[PDB]
Amino acid sequence: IHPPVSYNDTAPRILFWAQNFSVAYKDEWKDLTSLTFGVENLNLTGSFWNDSFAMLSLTYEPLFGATVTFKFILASRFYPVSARYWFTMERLEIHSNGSVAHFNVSQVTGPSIYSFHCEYVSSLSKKGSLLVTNVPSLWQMTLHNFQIQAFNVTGEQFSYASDCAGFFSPGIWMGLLTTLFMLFIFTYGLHMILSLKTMDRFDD
Amino acid sequence: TGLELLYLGIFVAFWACMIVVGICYTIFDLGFRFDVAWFLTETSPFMWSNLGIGLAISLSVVGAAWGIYITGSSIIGGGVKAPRIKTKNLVSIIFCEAVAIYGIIMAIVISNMAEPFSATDPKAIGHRNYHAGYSMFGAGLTVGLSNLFCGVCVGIVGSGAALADAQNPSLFVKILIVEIFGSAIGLFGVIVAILQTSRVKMG
Amino acid sequence: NNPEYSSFFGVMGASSAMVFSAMGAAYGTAKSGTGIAAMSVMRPELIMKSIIPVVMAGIIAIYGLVVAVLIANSLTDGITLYRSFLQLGAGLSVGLSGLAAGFAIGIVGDAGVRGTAQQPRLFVGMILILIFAEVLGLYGLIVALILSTK
Amino acid sequence: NNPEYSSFFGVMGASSAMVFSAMGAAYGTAKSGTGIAAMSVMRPELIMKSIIPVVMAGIIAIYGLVVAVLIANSLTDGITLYRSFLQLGAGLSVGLSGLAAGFAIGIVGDAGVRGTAQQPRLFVGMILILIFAEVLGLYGLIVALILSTK
Amino acid sequence: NNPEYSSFFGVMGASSAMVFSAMGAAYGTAKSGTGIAAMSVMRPELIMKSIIPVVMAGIIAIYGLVVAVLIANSLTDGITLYRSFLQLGAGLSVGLSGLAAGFAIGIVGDAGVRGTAQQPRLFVGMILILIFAEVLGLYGLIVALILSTK
Amino acid sequence: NNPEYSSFFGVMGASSAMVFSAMGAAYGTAKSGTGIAAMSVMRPELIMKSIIPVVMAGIIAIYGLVVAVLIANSLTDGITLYRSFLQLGAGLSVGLSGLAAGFAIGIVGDAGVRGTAQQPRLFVGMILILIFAEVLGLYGLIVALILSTK
Amino acid sequence: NNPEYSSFFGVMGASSAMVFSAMGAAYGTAKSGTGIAAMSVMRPELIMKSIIPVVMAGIIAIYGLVVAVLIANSLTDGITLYRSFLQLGAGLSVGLSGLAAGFAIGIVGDAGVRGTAQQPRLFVGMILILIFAEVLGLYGLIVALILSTK
Amino acid sequence: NNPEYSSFFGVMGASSAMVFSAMGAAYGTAKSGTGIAAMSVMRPELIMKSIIPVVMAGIIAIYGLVVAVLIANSLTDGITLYRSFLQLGAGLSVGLSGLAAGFAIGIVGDAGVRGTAQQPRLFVGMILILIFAEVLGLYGLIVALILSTK
Amino acid sequence: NNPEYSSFFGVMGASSAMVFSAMGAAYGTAKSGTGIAAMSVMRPELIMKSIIPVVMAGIIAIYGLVVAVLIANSLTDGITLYRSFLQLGAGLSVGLSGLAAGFAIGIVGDAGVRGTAQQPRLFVGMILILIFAEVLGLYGLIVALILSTK
Amino acid sequence: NNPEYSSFFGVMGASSAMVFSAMGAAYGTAKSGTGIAAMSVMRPELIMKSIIPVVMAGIIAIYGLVVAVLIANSLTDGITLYRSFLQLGAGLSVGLSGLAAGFAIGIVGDAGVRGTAQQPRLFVGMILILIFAEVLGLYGLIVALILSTK
Amino acid sequence: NNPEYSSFFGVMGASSAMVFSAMGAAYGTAKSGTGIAAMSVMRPELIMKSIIPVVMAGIIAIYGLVVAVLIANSLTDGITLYRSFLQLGAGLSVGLSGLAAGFAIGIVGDAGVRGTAQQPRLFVGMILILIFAEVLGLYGLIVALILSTK
Amino acid sequence: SPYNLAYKYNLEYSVVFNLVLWIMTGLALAVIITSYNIWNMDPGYDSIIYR
Repeated sequence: IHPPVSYNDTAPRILFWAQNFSVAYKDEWKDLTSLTFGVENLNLTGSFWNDSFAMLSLTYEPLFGATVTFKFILASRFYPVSARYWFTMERLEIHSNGSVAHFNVSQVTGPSIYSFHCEYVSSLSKKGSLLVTNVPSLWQMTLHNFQIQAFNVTGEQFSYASDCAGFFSPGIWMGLLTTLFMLFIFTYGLHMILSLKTMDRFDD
Repeated sequence: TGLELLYLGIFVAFWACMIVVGICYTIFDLGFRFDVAWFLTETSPFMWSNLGIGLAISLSVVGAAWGIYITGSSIIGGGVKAPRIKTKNLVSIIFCEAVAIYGIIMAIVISNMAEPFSATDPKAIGHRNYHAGYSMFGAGLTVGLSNLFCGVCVGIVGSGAALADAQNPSLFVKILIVEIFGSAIGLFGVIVAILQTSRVKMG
Repeated sequence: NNPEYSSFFGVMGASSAMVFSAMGAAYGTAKSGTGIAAMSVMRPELIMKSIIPVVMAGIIAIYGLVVAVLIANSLTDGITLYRSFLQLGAGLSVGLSGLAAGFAIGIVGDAGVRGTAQQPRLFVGMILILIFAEVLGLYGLIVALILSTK
Repeated sequence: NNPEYSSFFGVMGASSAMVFSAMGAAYGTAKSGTGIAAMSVMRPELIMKSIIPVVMAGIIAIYGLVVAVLIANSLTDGITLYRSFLQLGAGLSVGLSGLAAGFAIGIVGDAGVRGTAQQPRLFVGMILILIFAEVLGLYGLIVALILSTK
Repeated sequence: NNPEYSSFFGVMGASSAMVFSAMGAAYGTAKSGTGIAAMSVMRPELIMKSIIPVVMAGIIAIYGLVVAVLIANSLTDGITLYRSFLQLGAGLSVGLSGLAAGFAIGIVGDAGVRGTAQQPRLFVGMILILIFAEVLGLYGLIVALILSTK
Repeated sequence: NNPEYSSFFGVMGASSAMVFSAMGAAYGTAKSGTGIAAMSVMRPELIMKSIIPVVMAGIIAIYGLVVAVLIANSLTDGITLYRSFLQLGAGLSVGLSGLAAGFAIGIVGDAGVRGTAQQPRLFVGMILILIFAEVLGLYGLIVALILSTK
Repeated sequence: NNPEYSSFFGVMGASSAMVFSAMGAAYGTAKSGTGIAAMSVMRPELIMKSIIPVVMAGIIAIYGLVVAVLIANSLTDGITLYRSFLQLGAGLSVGLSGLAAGFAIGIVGDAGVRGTAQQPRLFVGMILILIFAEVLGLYGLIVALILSTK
Repeated sequence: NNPEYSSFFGVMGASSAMVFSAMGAAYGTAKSGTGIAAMSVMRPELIMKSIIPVVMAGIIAIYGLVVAVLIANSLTDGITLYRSFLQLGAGLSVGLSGLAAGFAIGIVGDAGVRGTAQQPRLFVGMILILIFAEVLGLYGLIVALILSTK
Repeated sequence: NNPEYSSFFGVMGASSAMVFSAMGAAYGTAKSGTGIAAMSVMRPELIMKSIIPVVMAGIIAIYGLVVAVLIANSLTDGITLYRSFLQLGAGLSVGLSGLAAGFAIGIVGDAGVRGTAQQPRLFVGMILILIFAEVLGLYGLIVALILSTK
Repeated sequence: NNPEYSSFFGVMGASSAMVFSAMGAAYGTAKSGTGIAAMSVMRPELIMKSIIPVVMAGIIAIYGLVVAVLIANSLTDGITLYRSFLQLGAGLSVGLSGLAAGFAIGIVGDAGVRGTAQQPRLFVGMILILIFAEVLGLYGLIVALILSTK
Repeated sequence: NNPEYSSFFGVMGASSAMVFSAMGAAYGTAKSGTGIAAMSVMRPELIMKSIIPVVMAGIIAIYGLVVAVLIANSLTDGITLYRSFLQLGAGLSVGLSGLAAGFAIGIVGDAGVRGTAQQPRLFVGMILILIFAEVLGLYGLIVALILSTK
Repeated sequence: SPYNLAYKYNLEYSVVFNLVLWIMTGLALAVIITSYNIWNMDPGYDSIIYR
């Protein structure tokens, strides 16, 4: 079992884990998993945390022949609606040899007491396309069995994990409201049809 | 009996299962899920709207259709011994169709309002578009169901009037007043649906 | 600012205020007009007295309408969840209490007119018991005003 | 501090307090009024006495109103969730207990009117049985007042 | 851009238009034909006058066919949810209206054929009532053409 | 510390303790009264002895009141959740046992009165039979007290 | 790119096209065959003349078969959801329309054949009315052929 | 530490033990009461023998109580989820086994009593039949103790 | 390589191919069998002619087996979801079309056989109707063979 | 490692083994008792002989009890899900098979006694028919014993 | 490698195989047994022939037992999910097919035995029809053996 | 597990969940309704019940 990445300040404040972590540039993929998880030598230069905000900086020397850095970027906010401190990973950033690229992660969210997990966080549609891009990109990312927590951590273990979209989805709900509505009409129609009758007699 | 019991079973089972789920996600602390917020937000406002428009027509048409045959059946059945009924008592059908008219009026008015957002993020969609989709659903539902009930009532009372005429012609003119009190309910449905519609804009 | 979906409950309020009241007034009017028609064939003179249950059913449709108007002219995209729920509660309270009043108006507006066809003395009694139906619409209205204006 | 959604339950309480009481008072009225009409043809003189069940059904509508008003006047834009639940419970507990008394006054009122018509001695005993119906609404009011004020 | 699920709603629209109209027209036909069967024993000459509700029910199936074909020709892979929900709404609108219109035609036919058989004067009265039942079908068609071209 | 929803199960206990008990007592009253009314036609004298089932229906609503009050007086925002589930268990256990009692009191309180009208000697039997109905509510109360006070 | 699970809706189309058309054909056949059997005891010469409703019912099942085979030959591993929904809508449309046509065929076949037993002149009318029934299968088939080829 | 929801299933145990046993005891008493009352008129001397099925229906409620008490006395906030499911099991086991016994006892304790007045030799047979009913409650108790104590 | 749950849909297909065909054949056999039992008392000779409905109900069960076995022989752990869903569609296609066939067979075989009791000449007509019922299973089979051989 | 709730399915097995077996034995007893009661009036000589279906209803309850106890004694907090599910399957396997036997025993226990009182020779064949009912419980028990172990 | 939450489906197979077969055998037994009992009053000599449908109901229960025990012997901790679903499908397939056969046997056994009271020749037709009913259970077993060993 | 890792639900588990539920529902309803029909069907053998 791979040990998580952990960011520590007196105690662990951010915990991050995956079954795979991989990236591409110019669509050429590389595997970072064994270069990242359980690597005590992993460079975390510029990693930072606050109760409102988290920046898990990950740094690597050989990728695409150069030094490469990632920021996984998160916030905690109280919402009066629910009256909880929710959290989200709103975005990722890639800092290159001389430029920056980013992904509008969005769906990674939950209450701050729970970690989040997903089978895939990726740009690819076969893997859900959670890494939303408003511009064309030479970069790509995929996390497999992604799991994260960045607030209310306790010990070198996650708290309980909220799923991404396990039991229902938007298209499913809209589909069902339509389907159940037309199935109600079908029942009404069919009830009248099953109520059809014929005579047992005729006039003289 | 049996075909109702099969449906009743599904109906009770549905609510029983919701009670089980409601307890389950509460007691397991998973009650942060199924927050009505995401359901009422990730659903497209156009879905709510178009259901609204289609309800406004179709429920009015159902109310009117029941309206029609309920009185018509009596017009015909009394008409065998009292052929005079048909020409005058047909005004009940006209009021049942007026309930359908109230439908098509409100539906066409609602149908002018919707336009594309060019957006998919709830914040880029913004409050006006959600409020419109809901208000349009509400309006179309309001007129639709109000008319549904209105038309059935008009059909019922108009049948009564037709069978009164079959015994004495003078009864029709007197009794006919109740068809107004029926029809007014459909107009009230329209009035509310206009007001629910009155602030909407989309895109 | 307030959440985007906030206004949905208040929209369902205005609709429930009207729709359930329509169901009530329609049922009341149907049962009443049925009772009138069936009476009238025997006692043509009694219609102008016997119409009253239909008028009372219309007053339930008015109770729905008034609350629905008040909600509809109060609704906005900016509405706080609290006032949105109040509008829902009001709409259900008048709409469903109105439906209940319509059920009672319909039952008595029938049975009472049929009785009156046989025995004119019933008329005073029928009005008294019918007032104790229509007033539930007024109690629905009272709660709906109190909630929706809070 | 409190959840903005949280006034929903107290509002459903205010609604429920009226609505289920109204469904009760309506059913009780409706059943009794049918009975009165079907009795009156034989015994018109009994109307002014045999009306009582309808009046008691009216009391249930009042018990609803009391709690509905009380909850509504107790609501606030940021209400404590615990207070919102207390109000929900008050609302159901009067509302449905009033439904139960409405059923009881209905059945007893209809049957007891026919009984009185066929034996006038019943009327004095019927009142006791009707109080034993109507008090269920009052016990529901007692709890609903307790919860709302606790 | 547009979701891969997007076209599904307009598909269900085209289905519902044809299906619920076929259901309404079938019921209309079934009732009317049952009436013809009974009538023809006494009035065998009257069949080709009395068949009107049967063709009218077939025309309600055609109203759904028109909308269904129009939606079906209007579908595509890359369709916006906007056009997809317009087409869904059209489908449901004509569909449930086609049930309703076809049902009224059936019941009015089952009556009107038998009424005409005993009283020839009713024949035009039946046809007028059926024309109103067909106009309800037109309202479902008209909205559905409007939304399908929007 | 304690969960926000914790009091919800407590108050639903208190409500349930009343509501189901009122439904029980209502049914018990309604059935018995119908029988009493029917019997009194040929029995102007038995009325005062015949009311006994109705009173036994009334105490079921009071058993509900006991628990409903006990729970209500032991609610607080800070409630330990375990206390709330104890209170839920109490309120259901009296509430639904009182419902069951009310069903038995109703059927007995009809049939026993009818039998007593046919044969006065049944009275003692009906007393004993009715005790074995009303004791259900008492058993509901016993456990509901153990639970609420645990 | 296409998602996983994508063939489901399209093959539900294929199955539904066959299945619901066969159910329509079955009801059509069952009621028709009943009416034929009862008629034929009095009129054996009409046996072969009266099979036509059963033939039309078989044709409804064949319309389902046609669409079902056309979908079944066009389904592929990793198909687009667009074609899968088109195939769903096509198969639902013919299948569920075939139910409607089946009920009309069954009802008009039963009533028509037993009326024809009493009066031979009904046979012409019955067949025309059954054309107005059976054509609903063609209308469903038309929409289904259109949808499955977009 | 143990999950704080775990006491919920434990109280559902105690409640189910009581509630369902009361539902059984109610239906056993209600049917028996109808039986005894309907029977009494022809053979009034039989009441003191004929009460016995009611006593057995009472015993079913006692079996529920014994479990519901033992569960309630064993609960704690810290309760291990294992024990809580055992208690749910015990509660359903006795409670629904009591309900089953009450259905038997009701049907037997009606029909057997109505037989017994026509033929007194049946009485010993009715007792023997009822032993095989009341024992179901005992089997429920046996399992419920075996679960809740381990 | 391929996902988990792979076989589940195809397994439900195999079961469905059997079960729904067996339900169809059971209804067919049952209903027609009762008509044979009834007929045999009036017509000692016709028993061995009248079995053909029941033979064809057996054929519907065989059609179900044919597909169910073909699906079952085609299942594996690594199966593509494509064939698994096709096999579901196949098993439903034969199973429910065979249900339709067997339902029709039951009715037409009963009515035909009771008709042959009164008039033996009906047998040729019954066979033709039975062929038009049985072939619904063949159509379901055709689609199912495509949706399992593809 | 196992989930905290692992023992849930196992205890629900134990419950089901008792509950559905009790329902089985109840229905079996109820129908048998009514049968005995109805016939014993005419044929009191048969009463001791007539009990047998009730005895077999007891046997079903015992088969339930055996599995329930075997599960309950096999059940513990530390149970693996494999053994837990096996015990669920066991508990259902006997429980519903016993319910099936209880339906069977009940119907045959009524009809068999009714015939036997008119014709004493039925008593031999009746018992054989009941053996073929009771064995259903035994088959369910056989499976349940196996699944309860490994 | 293999997940847990997985042996559940094969276990549900084992249960369902027995249970639905027991239900099949139960309806088969209960219907036929009522027929035998009624028949025997006038024709006791026919009992030893007329038992056969009840014996055939045993065969369904044996088929269910065989598959259930076969699945039970095939289950293991951490079973491959593919096999778990196959065992579900087998158990449903035999069980529900045995139910279908059960109903058919019960209906044809009843009507057959009754008719045989008037017509001894019906025994031949009855055995053929019973073979055509029972073979559905055999077909269910065949596919269930295939699935249980795939 | 040593780090409290998640339950490992798949992407589109909600699709799978709904497919299993609605198909098991449609299967069960078709079985239940057909079973209820054949259970409550009338054999109409009255000519023997009278003799």
